[PDB]
Order: sequence, then C-alpha cells, then structure tokens
Amino acid sequence: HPTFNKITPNLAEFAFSLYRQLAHQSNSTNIFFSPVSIATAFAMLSLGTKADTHDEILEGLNFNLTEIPEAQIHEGFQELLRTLNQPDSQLQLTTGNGLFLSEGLKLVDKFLEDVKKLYHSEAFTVNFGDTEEAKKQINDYVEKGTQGKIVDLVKELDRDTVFALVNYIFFKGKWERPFEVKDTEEEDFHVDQVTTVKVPMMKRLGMFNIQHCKKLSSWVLLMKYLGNATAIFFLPDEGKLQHLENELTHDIITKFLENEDRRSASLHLPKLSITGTYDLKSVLGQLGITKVFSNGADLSGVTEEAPLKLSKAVHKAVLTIDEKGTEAAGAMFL
Amino acid sequence: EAIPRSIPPEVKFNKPFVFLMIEQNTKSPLFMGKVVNPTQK
Repeated sequence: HPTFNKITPNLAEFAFSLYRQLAHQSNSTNIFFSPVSIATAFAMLSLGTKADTHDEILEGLNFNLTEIPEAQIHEGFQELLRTLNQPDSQLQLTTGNGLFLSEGLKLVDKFLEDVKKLYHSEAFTVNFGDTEEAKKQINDYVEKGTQGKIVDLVKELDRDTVFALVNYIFFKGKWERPFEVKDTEEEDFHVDQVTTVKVPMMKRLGMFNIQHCKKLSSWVLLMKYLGNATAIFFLPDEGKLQHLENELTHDIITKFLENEDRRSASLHLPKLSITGTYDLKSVLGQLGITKVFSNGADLSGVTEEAPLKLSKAVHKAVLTIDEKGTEAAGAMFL
Repeated sequence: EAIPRSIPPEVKFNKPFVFLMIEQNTKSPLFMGKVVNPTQK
C-alpha cells in the first residue's frame, strides 16, 4: 500500500554505489555520509531542471525512469519524509529542506509549490551581496536543524549566488541494550598491518542478534535503538573487507532485518566520534550526474531570469557512538 | 540448578569495519560509514 517502499531499494542501492566511489578515493580515511540527505536534496532539485540535466539526476539516484514515472518518485519521497519526521517516542529524528533565494529573483511559481508540497521545503530570501551575513544566516539553519552538531556548513559563498538549496537530518537514539560505563576499557585497534591505536573499547556479554554470514565472510551484528531504528555492523573476516564492500545489496540488508535469532557473545564495540566533509561534485560525476555542474545545465524550471548551474555539492555528516546510544547528524548544501 | 554452559564466542571490533543506520518503518538507509581509524576525527 505505502509508496516509499517503491524507492527505498533505489536509495539503498544508491547508498552502496556512492559508498564504493568514496572508498575508491582513499582507503585509509574514515567514511560517513547520509544517503537520505544527499538524495532528497537532488530529488527536489530535479523539479527545477529539464532535459538531460534532469534525467541524469533522477537516473543517478538509481531510478529507471521507464519503469517508474517521475510523478510517483517525488510522491514516494513526500511520504518517506513524512514517516521519518514522525519518529517513535523514544527516538528523535528530524530532517528539513530549506530554500534560500535572492531578493530580486522571480521564481517559476510552479517550482515553489511543488517543493513546498512534495518536499515540505521552507522558503527564505537573502541578500547574497552581503556574503558574511547571508552565509551566517544559512549556517544557523543547519545549526539549529542539527541541534548544534553541524555548525560551519558553508565556509565560502560566491558573491553571485542566485539561490541555495539546503537539507539537514538529525538523529538521536538509545540502545535497547545499553553498555555499562564501568566496562568501557582501553583496547588495541588494528588500523593497519603495522598501525595500532588504543581506543576506549565498550564491552557487554549477552544476547545479540549477531551471526557469521559465510556469503559475506563477515560477522553481522544488528543493534536496536528504542524506537524505529536498528544499526547494522559488518566485521569483515581477515583480508576480506573489499569483498564485503562489493557484495552488499539492498536485499541482503533486508534479510538481516527480518531475522532476529539472538545468541550469546562477548562483544567489544569501540566508542567513536568521526565526521565526513565532502565535495560530491566529482563522485557524482562517476555516477552520471554531470550536466548540472556544467555550462549546459538546465535549471530553467527554477527561473527564467538567467542560465544557472551548480558550483558545489557540499555534504557534512557527524557521528557519535557511546555506551548509551548514537547521535548522528548530516547536512547537504546545494 | 547448576548445569553446563557454553563459552560465548568473543567478537572484538578492533579492525576496519563498515556499518549503517536503518529506519525500521521505511527500511531506508539514514547514515552509512566505514571506520578505519577511530582516533582520526
């Protein structure tokens, strides 16, 4: 009956597709992004595009345009946002879309109602002339949106900006099965074959929806938060990381979420605090989204005042995992 | 009553691993990552 489960496998395959690209750049750097954030943003941008610049975007997010009518896409997206925004009671989960237009700017009326309806976007007017001011205005949106986790989204801001599309997502949950602070103990982490870092290692012996998947050659542990969120951890077997990264699929994830069989194990999961700052312009090109960051870009659906294009695609995500839960936040700036 | 009990397997996440947050209702991937070095931040 629900519409979103019509695009979820698309976002999920988009997530892995984008993941792989990011992993190919450097193999010694922590990765962390928000599939959803990056996708809903380009989703609501295509609304204001046309032709090959429009099609690349939609097809880049993994939508076989022939099989699924663009109309359903935006519709399933409008729904997906709905649900995500009405979180359980023990779990807070917010996301928001914001539009920053220049004062003179006359928009193509349609565009506005479409995003203001299909993406529950907010609408604002700024004087980009005053960079510092306009810059600061936009960072408070993401700062308040993510509750202070992401604060310096935009650093530089082109004097000639016509408009800016912003997105954010905040997540805070608690583990059903918490960790005892007393146990957290410093242990070794074998980063490299020659590099070893000491990391505070959380511990807890007990029932866990853990399990060794021979197909993946990984240990697959699922952890529930109090609410509508589960966390899947993949511990690749010695020398098989790459094999794990290449074998992930949207339907392989579903399997694990369906199963629930518990089992006793002495787990040691380190507590982290990592982040991800990216300029997705190049990585998006590897996935076919290029015409938009080009001089052939058609942003006509946005305004007739002038031919536009995108200069950047900045994404930043922050993650915190401790002995009581997980709070991550992400933000997309277009 | 004291009966024999198994030795729980130990699982240490002390090496590069990948993970992801999923929203149960939609089953959509909220966040995804790969921890290679937790002290890099």
